[PDB]
Amino acid sequence: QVMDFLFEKWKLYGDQCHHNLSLLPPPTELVCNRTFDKYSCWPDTPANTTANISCPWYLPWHHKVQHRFVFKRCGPDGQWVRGPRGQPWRDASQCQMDGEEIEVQKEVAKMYSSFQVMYTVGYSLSLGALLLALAILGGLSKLHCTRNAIHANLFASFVLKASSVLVIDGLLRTRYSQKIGDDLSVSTWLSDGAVAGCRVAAVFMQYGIVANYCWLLVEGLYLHNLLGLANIFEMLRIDEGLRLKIYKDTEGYYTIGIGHLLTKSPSLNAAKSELDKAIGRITKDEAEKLFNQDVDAAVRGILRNAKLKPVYDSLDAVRRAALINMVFQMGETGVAGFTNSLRMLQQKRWDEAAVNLAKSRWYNQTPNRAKRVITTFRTGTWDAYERSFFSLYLGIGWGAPMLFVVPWAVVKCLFENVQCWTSNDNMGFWWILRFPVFLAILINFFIFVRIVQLLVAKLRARQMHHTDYKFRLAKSTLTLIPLLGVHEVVFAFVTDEHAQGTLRSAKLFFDLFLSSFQGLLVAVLYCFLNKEVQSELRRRWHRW
Amino acid sequence: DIQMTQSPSSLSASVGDRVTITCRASQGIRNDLGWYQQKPGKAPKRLIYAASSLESGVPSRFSGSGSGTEFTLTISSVQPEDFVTYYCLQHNSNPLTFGGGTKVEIKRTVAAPSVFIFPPSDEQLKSGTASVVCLLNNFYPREAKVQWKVDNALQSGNSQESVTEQDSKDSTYSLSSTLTLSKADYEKHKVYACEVTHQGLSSPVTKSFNRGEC
Amino acid sequence: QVQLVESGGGVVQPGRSLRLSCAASGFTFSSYGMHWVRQAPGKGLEWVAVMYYDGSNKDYVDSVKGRFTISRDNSKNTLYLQMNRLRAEDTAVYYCAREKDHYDILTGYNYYYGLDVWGQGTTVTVSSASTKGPSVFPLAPSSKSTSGGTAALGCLVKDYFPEPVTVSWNSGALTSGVHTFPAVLQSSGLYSLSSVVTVPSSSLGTQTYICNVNHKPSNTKVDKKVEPKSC
Ligand SMILES: CS(=O)(=O)c1cccc(NC(=O)N(Cc2ccc(C(=O)Nc3nnn[nH]3)cc2)c2ccc(C3CCCCC3)cc2)c1
Ligand SMILES: *[C@@H]1O[C@H](CO)[C@@H](O[C@@H]2O[C@H](CO)[C@@H](O)[C@H](O)[C@H]2NC(C)=O)[C@H](O)[C@H]1NC(C)=O
Ligand SMILES: *[C@@H]1O[C@H](CO)[C@@H](O[C@@H]2O[C@H](CO)[C@@H](O)[C@H](O)[C@H]2NC(C)=O)[C@H](O)[C@H]1NC(C)=O
Ligand SMILES: *[C@@H]1O[C@H](CO)[C@@H](O[C@@H]2O[C@H](CO)[C@@H](O)[C@H](O)[C@H]2NC(C)=O)[C@H](O)[C@H]1NC(C)=O
Repeated sequence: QVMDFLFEKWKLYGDQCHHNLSLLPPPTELVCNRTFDKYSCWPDTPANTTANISCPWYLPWHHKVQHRFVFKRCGPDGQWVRGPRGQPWRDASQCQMDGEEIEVQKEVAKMYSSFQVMYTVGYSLSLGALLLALAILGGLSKLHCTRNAIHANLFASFVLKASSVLVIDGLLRTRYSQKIGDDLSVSTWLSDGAVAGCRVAAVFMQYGIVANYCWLLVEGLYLHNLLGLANIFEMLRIDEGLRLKIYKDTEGYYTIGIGHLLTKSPSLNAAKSELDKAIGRITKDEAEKLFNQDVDAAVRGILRNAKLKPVYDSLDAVRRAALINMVFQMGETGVAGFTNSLRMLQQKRWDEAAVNLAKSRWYNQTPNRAKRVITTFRTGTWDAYERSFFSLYLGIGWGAPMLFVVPWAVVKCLFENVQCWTSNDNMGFWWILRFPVFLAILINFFIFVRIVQLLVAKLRARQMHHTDYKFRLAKSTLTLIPLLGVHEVVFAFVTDEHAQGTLRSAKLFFDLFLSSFQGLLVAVLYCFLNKEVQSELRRRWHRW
Repeated sequence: DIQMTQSPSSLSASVGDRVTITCRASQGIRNDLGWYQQKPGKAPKRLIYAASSLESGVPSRFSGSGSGTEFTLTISSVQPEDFVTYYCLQHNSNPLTFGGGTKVEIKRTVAAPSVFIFPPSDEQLKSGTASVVCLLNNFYPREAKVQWKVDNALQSGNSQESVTEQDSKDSTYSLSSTLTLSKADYEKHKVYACEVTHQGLSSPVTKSFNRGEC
Repeated sequence: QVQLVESGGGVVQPGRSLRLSCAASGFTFSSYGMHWVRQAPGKGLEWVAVMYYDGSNKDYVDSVKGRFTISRDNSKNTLYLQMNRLRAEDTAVYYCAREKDHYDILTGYNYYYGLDVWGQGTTVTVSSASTKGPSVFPLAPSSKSTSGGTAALGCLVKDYFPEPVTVSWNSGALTSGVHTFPAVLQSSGLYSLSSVVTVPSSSLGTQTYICNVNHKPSNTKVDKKVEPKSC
């Protein structure tokens, strides 16, 4: 294929040479007859003298050795100096390639090519499934979804991984291969557009490989942060935050923990009055004692306010936590000013209340906090608070690999510059490439143990049902963490032990065949096996 | 020019034995060597190429090895058909050079020749010449010496020997020596002897006649 | 179907010339380099010429240089060997053979893979002698041509040219214990061989023993009856 074009260029050079030697005049001395020695165009040369001509233009690496010259020695006989079998003999050391034609035996080359189609079709089938699932989520009824957003970004890293391998294999088939007797000799040389092209693809591959396990950590962290209770302590811990040191505020007081005022006059030493009473002697069990008492005092206040009591009674436990959130920030008299908004919540008119709450001056001051509280009244669940971590989840999936891969690209460019990076030095790929992946798996197993202990507590409580969406999503995430968390660790532990070779080529195609269908497995169990998407598929299809 | 020293020139082996033929190249010729088989009357057929690689459709017993200067052909278990001539061939440098040619012969017990002397026929003497032939029959090994002695004095440069190939049934050889001399020379002498010397003889066999025989 | 069939070789006179021909079938003749190899009647195999498609690359053995000239016609799929100024040393069986070669366009080096497919061989006999028939003389079994119970008797196929002759005994009936020696070029230039048989001492006088020499080139059939010498 690639050699067919070269053979056409060579035939063109041969035709072009035979015409250039035709027009020259016949020799009047006994000189080395002008000839095309299957490599270059040589004019008549006198005996006992070495000739030279510029490296032929048909070669792929023309511009790299165009300044260089090939040589051919003329002998005393009047005949050119020949090789061992009488073939033409020329010194083409200068015009030679920047690489080596690596031979591979008849059956061994047929084995590598046979296993090559298995991983080309494997990644193509996965890419086809990945892009099918991405089209279903990203252009249908789950458009502005919080759960499907994490899946789409997880598939996106696999699409790049599947894309990079298909490009690299497509650029590795641009090498020149020819059969030398039994062996198939493949040249290590690549074109200037292919050397740079596969180098970029190698960066995009390594960026994808790290991102896959980073977004696998996000999938694990999603269940851990979603499924944990969810309590008012986590709700206000996102809105205000935990703190051990006392800091000033808009009224001029000593604010500590999650929204607590210690002393009524501006002072530092007198703030230990109410702190020692709660402690009885600041940590996470000590500081939460101040927080728990605050929430109880907020509920006390809501029930002692005539305007706030009936609204608080009518609303459910999750919606109550949204009102306590407001009273925490504003106060009893401040939240009681929402006479029109509160009325709409007592009537159970959520979307009508969502418009009137945003129109008030509370949303004007702090829009980020109020938007999450308004959503809690709207849907009646903690949907807004699981999305607060999404910005941080985005920085851990795309930002975290760039902390390791972008500095590695610059290291491999100047230190060990190779054609298509897949070296076995164990210096750059272990600390720069494997470390961010091995640390993700380390944190994933620490999450996995926390997921099971959170599952057993929930499976015996009031939210114990098996047909729940949180139970369904766990069946996928608890499978992809141990399957991927073992596949890449078992491969890296035993890969420097074998030479090339006999047991290595069988071991490589064992793991690479699973790695090719890795993207298909992720797509199937998260999108295609998903019941919620299957219901909307039947809804969208049965309409016609 | 590369001298292909092939050893041995003729090895004696019996069916089942591992035969080892070796060809030694005068210069470094890389793996560029080919081992050939010639059957009686047939063209030479390559069994091994590239020094070690076996040609497509050649019995697995045949195997090549070596590189550069020492090269080896090995037949793990000779079969009846393998008892023929073999040659090495260098294709590294012109001029191409073959080996001398090892002849794999079928081994057997040492048997002495039965000797038979035949005087020249009466019809031959009428024409002009007189050929006295002597016959060394069914013997092993191949190596044998035939001495012509006319009037008890030794004769040189007047005979031509001929040896047959190994026999198909009893694996022996047979040889005939034709002593040519003119009718004039033949009538000068009386006693014509044929002394035979061979590995299975303790004493040389000498079959003679006296011209006339009556 | 991949084969090579030689032709042209026969009986020539020293000094005169002869053009051997080798006709390829079953393969792309233009791809493969071709060789000529000879073998003497009593000696081993000897290489003699080579050529490639160019055909600026030709080579010969020092002994045949200038004398012999190799050529090819890729359209007719034929190799040739014009053999001028022929000498007695050229008497041989001439085989032709193909060699696959590969040129690496990237490095500019040639890789050779030996003489794979061979012909069958066309005999060339270079001598002055005329196509003379044999004179067959008997080899009589007396009392000194009998080593106990086993007695030997034979024929002498003398002064014939060219080779070969096909001796058979008692009209092809007798085969057991017959030996037909290979021919020997005598000092005259003609060939001479002997065929000899071993038969029981008693069976003389009861059985008659007749050798059948058939010299096809000169068109001769001689049947000689071998009678024991009893005066
Ligand atoms: C004891 S338990 O019953 O509580 C339980 C615990 C852990 C895992 C599983 N199950 C499982 O391991 N499976 C089947 C399966 C189930 C649900 C989905 C799915 O739709 N999940 C989803 N919904 N929404 N988003 N994601 C998908 C799959 C499973 C079985 C085999 C495989 C592959 C293993 C590798 C070879 C190919 C099959 C993957 C998942 C149940
Ligand atoms: C090799 O060189 C000669 C020129 O020296 C080419 O032409 C031959 O020149 C001689 C001059 O003495 C003539 O007698 C011949 O008739 C010319 N032609 C041939 C075919 O012999 C010759 O063509 C050159 N070889 C090639 C292959 O081009
Ligand atoms: C060989 O190549 C060189 C250019 O690379 C040509 O120029 C000659 O260079 C050599 C030293 O390499 C000098 O000795 C000569 O004086 C240079 N020649 C001229 C004309 O200036 C050269 O012409 C090429 N060809 C040959 C046949 O030598
Ligand atoms: C190339 O140089 C060599 C060495 O001086 C020349 O070879 C000699 O050629 C002459 C005839 O011109 C012979 O008599 C000598 O015997 C040769 N020398 C040797 C050592 O054998 C040769 O002539 C030169 N080339 C040309 C075209 O003249």
